[PDB]
Amino acid sequence: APAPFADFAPPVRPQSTLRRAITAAYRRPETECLPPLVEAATQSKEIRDAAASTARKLIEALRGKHSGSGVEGLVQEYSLSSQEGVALMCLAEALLRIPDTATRDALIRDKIADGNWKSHLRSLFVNAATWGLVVTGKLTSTVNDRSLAAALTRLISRCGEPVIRRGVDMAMRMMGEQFVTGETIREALKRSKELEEKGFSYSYDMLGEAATTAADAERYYRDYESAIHAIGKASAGRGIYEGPGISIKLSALHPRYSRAQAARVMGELLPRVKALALLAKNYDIGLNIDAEEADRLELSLDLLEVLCLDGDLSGWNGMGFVVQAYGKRCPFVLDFIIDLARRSGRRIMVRLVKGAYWDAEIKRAQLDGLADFPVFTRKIHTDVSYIACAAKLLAATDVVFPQFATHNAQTLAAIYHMAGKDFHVGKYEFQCLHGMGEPLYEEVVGRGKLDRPCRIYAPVGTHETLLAYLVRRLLENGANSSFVHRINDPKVSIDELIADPVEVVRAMPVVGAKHDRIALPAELFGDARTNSAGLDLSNEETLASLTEALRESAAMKWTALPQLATGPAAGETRTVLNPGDHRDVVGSVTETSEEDARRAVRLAADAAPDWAAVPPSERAACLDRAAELMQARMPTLLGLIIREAGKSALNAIAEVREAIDFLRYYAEQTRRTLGPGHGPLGPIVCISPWNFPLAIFTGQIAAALVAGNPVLAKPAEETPLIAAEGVRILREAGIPASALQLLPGDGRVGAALVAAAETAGVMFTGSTEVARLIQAQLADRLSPAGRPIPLIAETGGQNAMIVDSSALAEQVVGDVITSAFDSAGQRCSALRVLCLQEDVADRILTMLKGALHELHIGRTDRLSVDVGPVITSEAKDNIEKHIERMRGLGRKVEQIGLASETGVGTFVPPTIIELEKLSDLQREVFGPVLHVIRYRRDDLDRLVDDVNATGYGLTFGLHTRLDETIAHVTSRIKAGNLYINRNIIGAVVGVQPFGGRGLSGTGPKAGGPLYLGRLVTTAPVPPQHSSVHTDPVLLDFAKWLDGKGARAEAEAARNAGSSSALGLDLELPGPVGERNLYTLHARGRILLVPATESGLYHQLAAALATGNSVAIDAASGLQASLKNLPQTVGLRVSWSKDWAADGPFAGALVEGDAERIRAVNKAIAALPGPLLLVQAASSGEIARNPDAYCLNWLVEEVSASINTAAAGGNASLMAIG
Ligand SMILES: Cc1cc2c(cc1C)N(C1SCCS1)c1c([nH]c(=O)[nH]c1=O)N2C[C@H](O)[C@H](O)[C@H](O)COP(=O)(O)OP(=O)(O)OC[C@H]1O[C@@H](n2cnc3c(N)ncnc32)[C@H](O)[C@@H]1O
Ligand SMILES: NC(=O)c1ccc[n+]([C@@H]2O[C@H](COP(=O)([O-])OP(=O)(O)OC[C@H]3O[C@@H](n4cnc5c(N)ncnc54)[C@H](O)[C@@H]3O)[C@@H](O)[C@H]2O)c1
Ligand SMILES: [Mg+2]
Repeated sequence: APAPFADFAPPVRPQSTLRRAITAAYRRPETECLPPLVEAATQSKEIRDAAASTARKLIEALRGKHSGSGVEGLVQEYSLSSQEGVALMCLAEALLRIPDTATRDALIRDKIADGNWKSHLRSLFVNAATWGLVVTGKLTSTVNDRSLAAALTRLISRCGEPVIRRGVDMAMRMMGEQFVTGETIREALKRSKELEEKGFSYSYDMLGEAATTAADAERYYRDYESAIHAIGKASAGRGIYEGPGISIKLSALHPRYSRAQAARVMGELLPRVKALALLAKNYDIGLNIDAEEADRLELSLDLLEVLCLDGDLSGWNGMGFVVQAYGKRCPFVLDFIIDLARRSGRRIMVRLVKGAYWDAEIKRAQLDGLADFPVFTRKIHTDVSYIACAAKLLAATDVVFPQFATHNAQTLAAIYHMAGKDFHVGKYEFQCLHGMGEPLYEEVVGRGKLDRPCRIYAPVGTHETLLAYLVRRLLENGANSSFVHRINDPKVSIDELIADPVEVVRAMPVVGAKHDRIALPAELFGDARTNSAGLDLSNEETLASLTEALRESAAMKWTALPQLATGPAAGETRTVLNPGDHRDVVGSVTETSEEDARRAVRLAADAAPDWAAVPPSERAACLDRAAELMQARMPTLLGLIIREAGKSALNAIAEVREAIDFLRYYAEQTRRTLGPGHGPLGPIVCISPWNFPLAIFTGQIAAALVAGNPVLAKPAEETPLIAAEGVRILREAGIPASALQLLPGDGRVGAALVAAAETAGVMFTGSTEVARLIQAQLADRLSPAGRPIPLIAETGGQNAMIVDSSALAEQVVGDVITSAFDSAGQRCSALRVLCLQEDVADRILTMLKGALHELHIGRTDRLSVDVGPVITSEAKDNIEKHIERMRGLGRKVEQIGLASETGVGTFVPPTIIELEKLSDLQREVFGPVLHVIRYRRDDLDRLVDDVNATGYGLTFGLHTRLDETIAHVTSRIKAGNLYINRNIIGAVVGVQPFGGRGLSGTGPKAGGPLYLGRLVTTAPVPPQHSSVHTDPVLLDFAKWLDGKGARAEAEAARNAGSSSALGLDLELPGPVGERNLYTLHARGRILLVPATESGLYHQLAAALATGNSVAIDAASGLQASLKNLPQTVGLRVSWSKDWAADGPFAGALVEGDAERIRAVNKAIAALPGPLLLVQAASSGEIARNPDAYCLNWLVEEVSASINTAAAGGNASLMAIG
């Protein structure tokens, strides 16, 4: 049995002094990075004046030959709107997908020009975001396909065949010549002859998406290999400086190119790069390694080092490497490379770029809660960094070959004068991108200009593959701070364009201050609360420190005991085993006797007044202190969660962050709301599941405590140790022992707590079937006030994702693999049913199966493990029985093969099952099992019906670029957490308030603003909780009441209409590149069980004011109280004799004395299907209390999280950059 964490994340090699200096700079504060860059970038006054003069001459030439774009002349010639221009280019793109030119021309003449375009040509507008950038210069994340369809019809009906022909020829000139150098390497080489004669050189990239499968990585390998042959044949001995070279993207060559998979990278990716480099060496051409995301930088250095020390590659100086000046590590990376060049004797070609992933890096750091960004946040800082790094490179031209890749004439001029008068080919060069640098560099290359060479980066590929690259270039070019956008902006003077960033930064008040409008990850929520902090598992210092803390955590004698108010109690003790290796004993749990569980509730009841008397702000202060303790203890908490619950390090980090966020969110919500009149319920039993053994455990308890209730905490039997540690932390934070008792044990302990006479409320997260048993036990109970015992029951899901033909396969596959198999599918939010539009199903399924087989399953104390075990042998057996049933029915089953080492634990391999119908599934299967169904586009609405028809309603995902499909699907789906163009396992506290409907939950949502109000006897008004909209059926009913003479009830009805928050529509603060929306809708059909006429009118007013329909108990005998209803109200009203036949309901309102309420509550608990949130009142309470029925629980919360960067970039962030 291997020692825990003994092999957690060893680095590829011992970190040299130079490597450690890189890692140290990873997230260095921006104010600390800039001063040394300003110093290194400083030049003499004479040089600065000379550089400004050169820059002005270049810009004057650039603006002096600036002709209008072809698209702009087309828009002008035919008086096209922007949407017409975009629609025309989409049409042209489709028409160019027809190979036979005469067949295309006949389709244009005979069919398209005659208006009938929808008939003959997957949406025509799938790529309209790209063409929108071309036409408008602005990126819209989704496509308004109805606006585009209208615009296309309008323009064809107005201008006919001529505009179509012009659009086709315009698109042809762009896709085949402007953005790409050629569709094949041979075509690109043909097109390169013209500028090579004018003094340019080339570097070709067979660019595309990163590999998601082995097969795709192999395809990119053979594409690169064939291109090296073609380039080397064409080079014909010109060498690495005067002749062409290739650029490669390491992520194209292996599907798991990451620090977490460093061993596979060195074992599998490195030999492939070596083989390509050997071929480049034989032809004597350049081979440049492109730079990608910040978390791949240092990993790529390990490949660079091995390759440069490999004697088989000696004699060749063509190996090249990109470094990104927007990165805080850039000068230290250059120090490392220059030293490696010296050690190896290889003159490394160093391509200095500013950086292509800026908006993505901002979003990633925010999502991950990291200390700071790995890139600068002011564009001028990147410019200073670039010039400072150029100075370092120009001092080392004997050992490296600097390649200054930029389109900025000011940057260029500064380096041109920095480099001085001595020049020879091979000393350094400039570089640019095909189709955007030639205007500038035709003023540079050649003895009649500056006589400095330029290498053109030449993308090669079909139009299909060119889209992702094209979006980035156009988004970049239209960016607020972009040199290209500013040189085209007539309100920007040449004086502004030639301003020296070094001197501008030097004179700022705080040199290197972060951008004012970009929040550090800790500050995402501003004054409301401090964001939890994560850990960077790409940082070697973090990994080394975490390795030690994790090992230390495994040496601790973790215990869980019954912690009663009076002290620990004795009980039956057993060991807690690691689910991934039962030989690894994690701790010991002493479980609670049923006698002591009953005793604990009595102790809580006796302690309830004292805890209630602690002022809410001081209760909140306890939660904030517990959050601080959990943050500081995160590494140790990670280690415990990893071994006790079978979680990977990434999942444990997220788990502890979520616990911290719950604590701080409920503390702040308390400070915003709770006062003396919001009395506690009393002892609350918190029963929690194994699968989020710290986060959900902490969230329920924290909310109950801060609302003023003493808590009986009953953790899942599988995961008591982290629970006991959470209670220990809460007690250390100031929660009295009498206010928080821990009762380890199985469901019998949970049941003993639920049944205890003094139990005043139950918070349950777990399976629907156990929730139903708790509901039944509570159905014969009332509070001392004669009201139902509140139950929050958050239960299972059958979560779907719908994918149409507009979605990007690689994005879908990544989000599907994550959503379905993260934590071995043991998230309530996990993706269970993937729904693929028929036309793209085969391609996505092939990619999905390929990506499945790249997952590493094993004991989770290794960074390289993606998917851990399932929690128990019983869970394993349940899951495997489901798989074998499906397989026995003839369904296609794909499974990863497991390693022999999994035999010591309980593992289920990630599994894909192809279903015929959604009805093949009957219940949640809580494991790593993805089901796949296919649908025809016209059946989308029926498919949404089928998804809703399971009765669940927890998480739901949609991948589409099309606004009509977003509006359709999101309006018809009935689930609590929606996710657009991203994974569906997001539950960020206060950002995606989490919780569903139907079989998935009662609500209110955890991590949302209605939660605390369920835990007090009188609910406060939550922050931002109001709506100016009034339900119109409510209004009709209030008028009907006035017509019947029920004047008091009509007034109460109008008041409910105003008090209702139905229609609340908020955007919640969160990370950039995401829109997080929170809305209040009707719940559905509410069961009304009235006793009196006035009671019925009040119940109906409450239900209608919150948008609901109703089924009224026919046994009430009150049918004559609703004569002559307006049709609008009658449509919402049904009469029910057999309640179980007329459901499912979404809540209930009951009127009666205590024995009537108890009887009705028992009948309601017996109804099939969802647990119903029941509110009850006496006739007298209805007369006395306008809030007898609380409208908070008659609406349904919906969270929607939209990935607005999904089209390829963040438009709003580029507009402030
Ligand atoms: C010419 C070339 C370029 C590249 C490659 C090869 C060649 C030959 N390869 C390639 S491999 C696949 C992609 S291309 C390559 C690239 N990129 C990459 O990462 N890896 C790679 O391998 N590029 C793209 C460059 O990094 C860069 O985006 C552009 O050249 C634009 O910069 P500029 O001309 O200096 O304009 P500029 O003066 O307007 O500056 C724009 C830049 O400033 C930065 N910026 C903008 N806003 C900022 C803010 N608020 N805070 C801080 N910084 C900000 C950001 O980097 C932005 O791109
Ligand atoms: N909606 C959400 O937010 C959410 C979140 C996480 C998990 N879940 C659901 O939780 C389930 C998996 O977690 P689990 O396996 O621990 O759930 P579970 O129902 O098996 O047990 C949950 C808790 O109930 C207790 N329990 C069992 N029987 C009981 C009884 N008769 N009376 C009182 N308590 C009893 C258990 O000891 C445990 O503490 C899944 O269905 C998952 O979807 C829902
Ligand atoms: Mg269970």
